Amino acid sequence: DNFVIDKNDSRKIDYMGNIYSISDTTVSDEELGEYQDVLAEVRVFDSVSGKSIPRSEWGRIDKDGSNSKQSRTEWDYGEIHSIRGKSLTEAFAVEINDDFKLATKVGN
Repeated sequence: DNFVIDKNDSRKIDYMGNIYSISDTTVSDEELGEYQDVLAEVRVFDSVSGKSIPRSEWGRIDKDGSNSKQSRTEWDYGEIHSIRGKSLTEAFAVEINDDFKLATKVGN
């Protein structure tokens, strides 16, 4: 219908009621197709599991909590583009941190 980031996961996309997650795959222009949709939001999560962090923690981490086993990731919602020889329903490309990354359907 329209690309929506999962309310529970800043690393997932809720599109057509289907669920697509982004690992880390650099998508070159030769594999990239054409422009699909434009984004304009940013989120922060702990990449270990994908736990979204609130905007109140985006600056004030913790002063004693020892985040030594918590690895935040700040992903900027970049525009979406298609992939040559692949449907959006299986896999597509998303501009993440100015780098187009491959997202693949997942069931969670």
